[PDB]
Amino acid sequence: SKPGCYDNGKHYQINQQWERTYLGNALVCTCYGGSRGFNCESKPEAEETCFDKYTGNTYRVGDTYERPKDSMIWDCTCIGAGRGRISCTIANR
Amino acid sequence: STTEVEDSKPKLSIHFDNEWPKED
Repeated sequence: SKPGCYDNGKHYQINQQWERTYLGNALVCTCYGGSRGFNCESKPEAEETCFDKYTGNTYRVGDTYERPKDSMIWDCTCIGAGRGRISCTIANR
Repeated sequence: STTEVEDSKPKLSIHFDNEWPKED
């Protein structure tokens, strides 16, 4: 046993951080060495975008679109705020 | 006009834990 938190893939120094993806999101982990394991945290991307699973189309952070839903029509807007969220609002015309 | 906001992926924190591959 050698002092050095080893990740499920590569070994890094004590309290060292590294970029690793989980299922589909890139989270940077912070090893602790030992039974403390390592904690991952969502990393800040560069191509912030907003995807609409309602029409299967993609938009960029700071864009808007009009799509119907539930016998109605929602003017969903694409946001980001250093993250990447999708705000959906109603707008029956 | 009725706001809703279903968000997307507000941050993400895991806690992967695994022992060392040794002691056979």
